[PDB]
Amino acid sequence: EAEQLKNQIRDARKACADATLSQITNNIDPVGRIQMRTRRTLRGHLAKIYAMHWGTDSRLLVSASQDGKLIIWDSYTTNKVHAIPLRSSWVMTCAYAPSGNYVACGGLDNICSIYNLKTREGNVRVSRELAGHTGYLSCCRFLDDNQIVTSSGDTTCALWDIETGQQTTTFTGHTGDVMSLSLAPDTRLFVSGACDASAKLWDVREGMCRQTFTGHESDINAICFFPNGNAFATGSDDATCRLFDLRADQELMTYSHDNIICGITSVSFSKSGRLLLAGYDDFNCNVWDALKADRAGVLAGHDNRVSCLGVTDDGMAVATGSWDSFLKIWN
Amino acid sequence: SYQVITSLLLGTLIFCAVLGNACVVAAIALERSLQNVANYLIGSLAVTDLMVSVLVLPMAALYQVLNKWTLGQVTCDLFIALDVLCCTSSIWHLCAIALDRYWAITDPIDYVNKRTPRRAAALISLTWLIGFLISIPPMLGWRTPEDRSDPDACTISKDHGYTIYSTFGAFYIPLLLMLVLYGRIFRAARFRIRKTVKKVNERNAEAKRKMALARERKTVKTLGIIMGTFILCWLPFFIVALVLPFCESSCHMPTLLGAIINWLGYSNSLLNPVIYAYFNKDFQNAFKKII
Amino acid sequence: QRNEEKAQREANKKIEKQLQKDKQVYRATHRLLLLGAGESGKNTIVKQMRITSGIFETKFQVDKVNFHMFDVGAQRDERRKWIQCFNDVTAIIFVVASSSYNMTNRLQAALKLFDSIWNNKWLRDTSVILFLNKQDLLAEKVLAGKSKIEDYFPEFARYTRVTRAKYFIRDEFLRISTASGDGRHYCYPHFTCAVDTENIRRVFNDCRDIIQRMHLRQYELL
Amino acid sequence: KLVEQLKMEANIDRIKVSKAAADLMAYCEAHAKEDPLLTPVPASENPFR
Ligand SMILES: CC(C)CCC[C@@H](C)[C@H]1CC[C@H]2[C@@H]3CC=C4C[C@@H](O)CC[C@]4(C)[C@H]3CC[C@]12C
Ligand SMILES: Cc1ccc(CNCC2(F)CCN(C(=O)c3ccc(F)c(Cl)c3)CC2)nc1
Repeated sequence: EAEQLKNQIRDARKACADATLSQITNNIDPVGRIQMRTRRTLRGHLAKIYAMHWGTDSRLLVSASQDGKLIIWDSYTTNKVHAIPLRSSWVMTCAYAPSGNYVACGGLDNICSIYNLKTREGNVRVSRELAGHTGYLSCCRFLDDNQIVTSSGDTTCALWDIETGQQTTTFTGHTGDVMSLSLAPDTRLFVSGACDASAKLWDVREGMCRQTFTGHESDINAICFFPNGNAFATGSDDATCRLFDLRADQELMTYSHDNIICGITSVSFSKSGRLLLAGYDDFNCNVWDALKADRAGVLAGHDNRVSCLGVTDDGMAVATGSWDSFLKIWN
Repeated sequence: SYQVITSLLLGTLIFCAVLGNACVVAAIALERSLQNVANYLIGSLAVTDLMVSVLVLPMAALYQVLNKWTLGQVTCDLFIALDVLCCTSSIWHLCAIALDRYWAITDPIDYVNKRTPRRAAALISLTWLIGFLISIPPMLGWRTPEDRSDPDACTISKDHGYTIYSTFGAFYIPLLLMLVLYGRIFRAARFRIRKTVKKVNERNAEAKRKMALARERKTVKTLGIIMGTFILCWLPFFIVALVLPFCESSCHMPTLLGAIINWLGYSNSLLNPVIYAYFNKDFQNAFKKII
Repeated sequence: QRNEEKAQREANKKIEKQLQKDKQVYRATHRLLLLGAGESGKNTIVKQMRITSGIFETKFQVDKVNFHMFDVGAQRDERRKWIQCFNDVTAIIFVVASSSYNMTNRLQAALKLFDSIWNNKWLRDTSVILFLNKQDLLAEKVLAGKSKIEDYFPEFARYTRVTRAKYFIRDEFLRISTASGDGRHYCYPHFTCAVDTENIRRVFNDCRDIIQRMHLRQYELL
Repeated sequence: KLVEQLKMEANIDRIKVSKAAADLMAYCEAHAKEDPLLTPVPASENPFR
C-alpha cells in the first residue's frame, strides 16, 4: 500500500499549487546589485578548512581544518582565543554551542568530539566522546549544553544526551548518507539533506520523519532554515539551490544561473531572509534575491574551493571558509 | 645624434631587466604558492639581478654613452666594486641553486628532514661573502695602488695578483663547480630514467621507450639552456679579462667587438629570470593571477 | 582599553608559534593511503608495517623517515564524497591478493577498484605502491593444475609457470596506469608471502624514488 | 511494511501555497528594514572597521 501511497501526497501537492512564489513577489522591485567586500582575513590555519560556525554572541567564530586543529577566532579584531590539539586529523564538521561554552567536531573517525571551553583550569580539554555512529560524521548542531543532534554517513541522524553519552533518539528515515543538518529557530524540529536527493523534516519530540521533500536531482550538501522557521533552503551537486516550505510541500523558489555548473557546498540566510548566500565549487560565493531569483553579486576572494558559509546572529557580517586555509569576513 | 641610437637601446634593455626582476620579486612575495626554499633562492637571484639592473647597469650605460668618466673624480672604483659585488653574487647564486638541486635530488632523506629555509639563508650569506671577498681587495689596492691612475677612464683593475684572483674566484671555479654538479645530477637523472625502464604492446613498450627518450632529451635540453646561457653570457668577458692583462704590450681589442662583451656579461641579469623563473611552470601559472 | 588586548595579542602570538611549529613537524612526516578489500593481503601488510573508527593511524619510522599510515577500508560505504581529503598523500599502497580470484570473480572487482582509484581526479598526481600479496597460495593453487588465472583473466594464453602466471596479474594491473598514461607516476607490485621482511624496506625505497622523481620534475630534469 | 509508517505524512494539512508565498514575501518586506546585508549600513555603526 505504501509503495503507491505517495500518489495521494503528490496529487495533493500538485492540486495545492495555486499561486507560485515567482508569480506574486513582483510587488517589490529588485533590490539591486550588492557591493559586498571583504573586511577581515584570517590566516592562522595551515590546511583545508572544512567547516565553520558562528556563535550566538557576534564576537567569536570557530573553524575546523583537516590539519588536526580546531581554533576559535575573534572576528572584530583578528586574533586567536583558543587553538586545540585534536585526537584525529580527519574532521569535516564543527559546531559552536549557543551558550558559548561548548564546541564540537567530527569527521571520518565516526565520532562526535565535544570540547569544553569553560574548564576550571582554563585549558581546553575534551569533555565527552560520542562514538555510537557507524558512518563518517558530516554535520553537527547544538541544542543546549547537554543536548545535540548529529548527522553522519551511516544513513542515520542521531540525538545525543551529552551527560549520558547515549544515542537518545535515532532517525532512520533516510536511504542514503546525510551531510547537512540545521535546526529550526524554534528548536523542536530540524531538516536533513542526503545523497538520495531528498530533504526530510524531523520531529525531535517524537523522533519520526514528518515531511519529505524531493526537489533536488543529486546529492544535497547544504541546508539551512529561513529565519521565520516555516521555510528552509538547500544546496546540492545539481548546481541549483531550492527553497522549501513546511506548510506547503512544493518548492517555492529554485535558484539557478547560467554560469553555474558546479555543486553548492554551503548555504545560509541573512537576518531578514531575503538575501540567501551560497558557496560554490567555483572558488566563490553567490548572493541571491530569495523572492525573484536575482543574483545580486558574487564574493570571490578565495583562491581555492569555499567549504563553509555563516551569517552572524545579528546578520551584520558573512564569513566564508575555503580549502586555501583562509577565512574571509564580508560586509 | 649617435648617442640616441645607443641610449635608446641601452635604456630599453635596462628597463626590460628592471621589469623582469621586479615581476619575479613581487610575484614571490605576493603569492604563498611560490614561497618555498628553491623559489626563495630564485627570488634572491632575482633581487640580485634587480640590484644589478637599477644600480650598476644604468650608470654603466651613462659612462658608455658619454665615453668619458665625469660623474666623479675617483668615484669610478666604488662603482666598479658594486658592479663586481653584484655580478659575482649573481654568478655564485647559480652555484647555490645547483648545490641545492644536487642535495635535493641525490639525498631525499636530507630534503625531507633538514631542508629548512635556513639552508637558503646560509647559501645566500655564503654567496654574498664571495662578493665581499672579491670586490674589496682592489679597493685598497691588491698590494699597493701604483699604476692604474687614469682620470679620463673607468675600467676594471689590472693588478698582477688581482687579475688572477678575481677571474678565478668569480667565474672559473664556479664554472667547473657547476659543470661537475650538473654532470653528477645529469647522470643521476639519466640513471633514474634508465631505471624506470630496466625495473619496469606498442602502447606499452613503445610508450616506455618514447617517454624515456623524451625525458633524456628534456633534461639535456634544460642543462643545455642553463649552461649555454651561463657560458654565452659570461665566458667571453672572463677570458678577455685574463688574456689581455698579461699581454698589455700588444693589448689590442676593437671597441665595436669589446664593448659588446661587457654588455653580454651584463645581460645575464636580464636573462636569469627568463630561464630560472619565467619559464618555470609555477611562475607560468602564478602570473595568470595578475591581469 | 589597552590592558585587556595585550594579553589577547600575546596569546595570538603563542598560538601562531605553536601552529607554525606543528606544520614544520608535519612537513617532515610522510603520507600514505591504503586501499583494497578485506579479502586481500591487507592484514599482513598492516601487521608488518605496525612494527571501530573508519580511520586507523599506524605511525612509525624507518631509516630516519617518519611514516603516517591510513587504512580506510573501515569506512563502511560511499567513498565518493570524502576521498578528496587524501589528495595530498604521496602514494597509495594498493594491496590485492593475487591468489584470491578463485576465492566469485573477486579479482575482477580488484581490477575495477584499481581502475576507479587510479583515474580519480583527486589522485591523478599521486603514485601507487602496488602489492600482490600471498603469492605462495597462488603457486599452490596453480600447481593444483586447475586454478590457473585464465579463469578470471581470459587473455592469459599469450603471456610468458608460477613466474609466468604471476607477472600477467602484475602487468594487467599496470594497464590501468599505462594505458591511461599519467606521465608523472608509475605502478609497481612486490610479490610477498606472509613472512617476508622486506615490505617496509620496499615501501621506504619507493617513497625515496617518488621524492627523487618529484625533485627531478620540479627542476625539470625529468 | 515500515514504509507505511514512513508514508503516514499523507494526512498533513497542506495550506494553500498562495498564503505561503504571501506570508513569505510579507516577512521579507517587514524585515528588510533591519537587514544589514540587504542595504549596506553606515560605517559608523559597522563593527568591522
Ligand atoms: C638582443 C639585444 C636587444 C640584447 C643583447 C645584446 C646586447 C649585449 C647589445 C645590443 C645593443 C648593444 C649596444 C649597441 C650600441 C652600442 C654603442 C657602441 O659603442 C657599442 C657598444 C653599445 C653600447 C652596444 C653594447 C652591447 C649591446 C647592448
Ligand atoms: C670579479 C668580477 C669582476 C667583474 C665582473 C663583471 N663586471 C662587468 C665589468 F666588465 C663592467 C665594466 N667594468 C667596470 O668596472 C665599470 C666601468 C664603468 C662603470 F660605469 C661601471 Cl658601473 C663599472 C668592469 C667590470 N664580475 C666579476
